[PDB]
Amino acid sequence: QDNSRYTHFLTQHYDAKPQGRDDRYCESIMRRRGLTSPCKDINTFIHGNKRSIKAICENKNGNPHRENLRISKSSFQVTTCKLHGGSPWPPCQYRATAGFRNVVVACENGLPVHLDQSIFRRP
Repeated sequence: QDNSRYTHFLTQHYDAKPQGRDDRYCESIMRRRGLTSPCKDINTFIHGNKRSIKAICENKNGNPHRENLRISKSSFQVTTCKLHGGSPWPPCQYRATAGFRNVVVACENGLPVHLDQSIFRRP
């Protein structure tokens, strides 16, 4: 809330660079950040520059996309960890599907406060 809304989104999403781009990394980070209780079905850990993340809401390094969504021009490394556990409750087996592509971070107030997992629905 109020500047920390963005980096609540970046607690969950922004993990500046992983251990590796694999399922042991994504089970580890989902455990430690704790979207593991209950298991989040799909969540992308974004990796890159934090300066780049904020600058997606700038018009220089991110285009406006309809109604306040901001599609990036500086594609980020994005490990889209999808749950292939089966259990909704912990433990959660996360299979990492690593890709590198542009995020649609939804921006309020000059801060990307959110990010659609609409792109990252089926990685």
